[PDB]
Parts: sequence; structure tokens; C-alpha cells
Amino acid sequence: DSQPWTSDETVVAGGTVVLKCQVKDHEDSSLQWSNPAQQTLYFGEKRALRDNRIQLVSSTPHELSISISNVALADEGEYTCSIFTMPVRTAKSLVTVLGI
Amino acid sequence: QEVQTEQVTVAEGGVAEITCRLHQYDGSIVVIQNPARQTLFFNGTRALKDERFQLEEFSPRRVRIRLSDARLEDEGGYFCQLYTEDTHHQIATLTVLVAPENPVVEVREQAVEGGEVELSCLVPRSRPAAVLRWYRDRKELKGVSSGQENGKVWSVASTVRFRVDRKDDGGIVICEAQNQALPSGHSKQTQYVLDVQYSPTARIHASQAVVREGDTLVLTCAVTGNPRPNQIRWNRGQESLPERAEAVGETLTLPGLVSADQGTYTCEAANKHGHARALYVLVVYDPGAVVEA
Amino acid sequence: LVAPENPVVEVREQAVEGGEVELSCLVPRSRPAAVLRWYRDRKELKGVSSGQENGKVWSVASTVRFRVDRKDDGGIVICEAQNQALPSGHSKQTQYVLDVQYSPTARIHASQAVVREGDTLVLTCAVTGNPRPNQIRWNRGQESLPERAEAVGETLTLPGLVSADQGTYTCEAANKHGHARALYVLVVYDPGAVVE
Ligand SMILES: *[C@@H]1O[C@H](CO[C@@H]2O[C@@H](C)[C@@H](O)[C@@H](O)[C@@H]2O)[C@@H](O[C@@H]2O[C@H](CO)[C@@H](O)[C@H](O)[C@H]2NC(C)=O)[C@H](O)[C@H]1NC(C)=O
Repeated sequence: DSQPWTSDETVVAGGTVVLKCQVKDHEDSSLQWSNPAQQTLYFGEKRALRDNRIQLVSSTPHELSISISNVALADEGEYTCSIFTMPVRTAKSLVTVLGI
Repeated sequence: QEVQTEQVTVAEGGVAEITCRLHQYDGSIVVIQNPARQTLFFNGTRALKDERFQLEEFSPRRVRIRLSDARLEDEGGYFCQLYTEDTHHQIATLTVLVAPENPVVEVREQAVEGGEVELSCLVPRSRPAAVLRWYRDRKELKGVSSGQENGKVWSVASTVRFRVDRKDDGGIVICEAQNQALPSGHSKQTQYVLDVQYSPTARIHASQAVVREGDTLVLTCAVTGNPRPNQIRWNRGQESLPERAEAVGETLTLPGLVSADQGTYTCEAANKHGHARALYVLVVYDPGAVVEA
Repeated sequence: LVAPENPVVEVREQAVEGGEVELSCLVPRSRPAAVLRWYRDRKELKGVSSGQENGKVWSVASTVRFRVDRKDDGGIVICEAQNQALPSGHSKQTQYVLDVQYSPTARIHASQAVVREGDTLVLTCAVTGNPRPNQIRWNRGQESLPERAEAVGETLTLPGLVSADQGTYTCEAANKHGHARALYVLVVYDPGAVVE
């Protein structure tokens, strides 16, 4: 019920993917995105991993939305939305890249 | 991309500190993740609703967090991710230790004299596996040890056998156990007090060394035995005890002795391992004329 | 202190696809007791240790038992013995290479996609299996192979194909766990005959 849901996106290589993750009952925990390498991207509206393509699109208590510009084949895979309630509930998004 | 890994140990239930050396600090985001890659602290902010983790020092030199109430489910790589370009990891691998629990000594079957004793000793939780040594009256006994790993922890056992007479009863046997979670040359110990059964022995001691007519004598039967014997029977050969004799428990009370109350009296006691009998030759002295010495 | 030499890894019973394999890893001497870890290529496998102090030293030993299918054949397994008599992060590792058996399979490759009369055709019967099947048996129904056909091992050469060498040829091979057969249909086209 307070579990985040995200939908897989799919992008032509070189494009910008928009990853979106939202929560109905946030139980006063922050969301976060990690990349397929368990490496933190955005925790709330605070940027973590210093990459320039990766940019923030929304940070309201109920949604975390980021955009990875100029996508490349090495940006495919499972991005983990985490909400830091107890227990920590996760939601995965599978980026697929078109072109080569 | 660089990865450096220190090592870090706890005694179970204990408290561990994780220092994240940072060489020179610009100010960039610092994340810490449990081994499930779940972020404890994104920079200062707590981000796992588990309050055993507290944040101590965040100083241009290092970051330090503390896990209180360590469990075996808290081992693994603790990631310290410093987010600059490029990123730099510090992985502190936590190893949690169970110091051996108090040894438990049991005897297989009852120690009987002449027979043998089978003593065992079991640490049920050790990490690393323990070492069981046996000591008896400050010498070491040689055992037959062998463990088994029920998860991350070890139950070890060690079973010594030796021979016992009645001296050995009441005697102390020490099982001590030690491993790494305990200072070098320390140990937990457990002392088992032997219990050897033995066939009884009786012996009579008298109230007076010289018994004269019209005295009251009390004989006493000085039994030993394991089990101790619970009944004593008093006898005067094929003859009745003096009337007025009081055979009560472990004492015969002869009062108003008269020269016909002479004879050899016996006390007789037994347990499950044997019998015993002792024998007092009663002699009532008089002012009459005696054969010469 | 005593350091653990290289783990001795044995297998009790020959493994077999569909079934299970049980590995035993032995360190006859270590003081302290060596910590035995199983690793399957990258990941970590869970075993069950059980030692016995013979004096000052121990003979620790662990055992893991998982399922195997043909794909795991010749696969790679690692037993990793720690200790205190060993430097930090180091270990005495040892590799085992599975030996899973399975039912053979057969599949026929030709040397040539269209046959016209007079040609010569080599049929390769590409067989897998463990143990390798020792006999590739070529056959053509209840009938007989062409006169000059020579089955040399796992090929079947058919020289100078006349139009009466047609119909289905099968190679056959098997080992103790199973049997496979593959089937090829020879059409010997006359020259000047559209084939598509
Ligand atoms: C992220 O790292 C620290 C965050 O810690 C803050 O300071 C702690 C001491 C404590 O107060 C926490 O609750 C805070 O969130 C930031 O620290 C600044 O830099 C140092 C601390 O090492 C000290 O110079 C400053 O006073 C701190 N001031 C501010 C305004 O943060 C650091 O700047 C953060 N970096 C980013 C990129 O967010």
C-alpha cells in the first residue's frame, strides 16, 4: 500500500530516458534511485553520483523522477527505486536501449 | 575507480565502529550502505529506519558510524562511497565473533568404584570453533574432541574417560574452552564435581575406654558409603541384646551394665555395592579377682 | 600455528544430469580450525563443515550437494580454506571440474545443400554425450546403404550418387544414460531441375 511503483522505459540510444517512481503513503521516508551498479543517483532532491547527463525532474514527498540524457548502450538495465520505510521497499525499472 | 578494504571484528551482541578515512574533503556526498547495498546514511541524513546505527564523527578527517547489538546477520561488506568524479569506495568487511558459551559437563553413566567414568563437555556456540581442554587436580586430561557447524557457529564437544576409586569421589574436573573472541591465554571454565559410588565400611567407637558394672555405654557405628547407608542393624550373635538396650539408628545405648551384658556386639550396614560389619567386644570390669597380666 | 595446505576436493559418486553432485573438501591439518568456503565460479555456495581435533591439529572438512544438468559438465568449483596462520585476505584455494554425464544427442550436417546426380556427399553426425558414444551407426531403413558408401567414424561418405540412393539415412549413437538418433533425407536431383 505504501510500496513504490515504477514502469520500465525504453529509449533510442542517444536519447533521454525519464525514470519515474511514486509512492502513495510515503511514511515520511525519502526515495532514492540507484543505477544497475547499486550506485546511488539521487536521494530525494540531493544529487549523489556526479554524472552530468543524470538530472532531476521531480522531488516531491510522493515522487522521484530523474532523466539520463544522451543515453548509451552502457546505460541499460535495472534501476532500483527505494523508499526508506521499514522494511525498505524497492521497485525496479528495466531500461532498454534501441540502436547501437 | 579505486577500492580499499580494511577489516573489522566484533564479539556477537557487541558494538562496532566503522571509520571511513577521507583524505582531503571537498564536501561531496558521502553514502554508507549495509552489505545488502542499502544506504545507511546519505551524507548526514539517516536513511534506514534501524536505530542500532548511530553517527559519531563526520570530520574533515573521517566518518564514523556505530553498530550496536551486532548479530551474525550483520556481517558483510560495509560500503563507504565517496561521490566525486571519479567515485571512490571503502569496503569495511565486518566479521562477527561468538565467544564460546560456558562449557557443559555431563557424566554418561554413574561413576562406580573400580568401574569407569565417562565425562563429556560441550560448547554449543563458538565462532571460531573452540578448543576444549580437560584439567583434573591441575594436570590436563586428554580428550576426544570433534565439532559441527550449524550455520556460522560451531558446537564442539570433547569427552574424557578415566578410572575412579573411592578417593576420586568429591573430586573436581575442569573443562575449559577458548578461542579467538577471548583474549589470548584466557578462557571460560566449568568445574564438575565427581560422584563415585562405593561399597560401605563400618567401624565402632565406644563412649568409654573402661566400662564398669552399673555404667551406661553408648556404642556408635561409623559408617561410610556412597550411597550412604540408610539403615543400621545391631546384633549380639545368636543372642538377644540386653533388655533395656536401645538400638536406635547408629547407636546402641546400654545402660546399667551388668556382667551378663558382656559379649561381642556388631553393627552392620550395607548399600547397593557391598555390606559392612564391625564388632565390639564388650567387657564389664569389676572389683573381683582377675587372672594376672 | 598451522596453516591449511591446499584443500583436497573429492566427489563421492559420479554426478548425473537430473540428479545431484556431492563435493567433499578436506584440510587434514590446521591450527586453528580452517574455515572452508565453497565458491561456484562467482557466487558463494553453502556447505556443512565438521572437524575433529587429533591432538593439536584438526582435519576440517566440508560438503556441498547441489543439482547438475548437462550444462554443468566440466564446470568450475572452488574450495577456499581460511585460518589464522594465513595472511589477511589470502587463502589456499583449489579448483574442481565437474564431470556430469547425460544422454547423448545426435544431429546430422551435410557437406552440401543440394545434391545432383553423380555428386559425392559427406554426412557428419555431430554427437554429444557423456561418456562419448563409442559407435556411430549409420542406417537407411530396413534396407541397405549404397554399395560404395563408407562410414568412417562419424561421417558417411556417399560417392557417385545415382538417383536410387535416395530416401532417409539415419545415424545412431548412444551411451549408458540414453540414446539419440538423427535423420537425413537424401534427394538426388537430376541435372537440369529447378530446386528452390
Ligand atoms: C555533505 O556532507 C556534510 C553533511 O554533514 C553536515 O554536517 C554534519 C557535521 C552534520 O551537521 C550533518 O547533520 C550535516 O548534514 C556537509 O558538511 C559541511 O562541510 C563540513 C562538514 O564536514 C563543515 O565544513 C560545514 O559546516 C558543513 N556545512 C554544510 C552547510 O553542509 C557537506 O557540505 C555535504 N555536501 C554536499 C555536497 O551536500
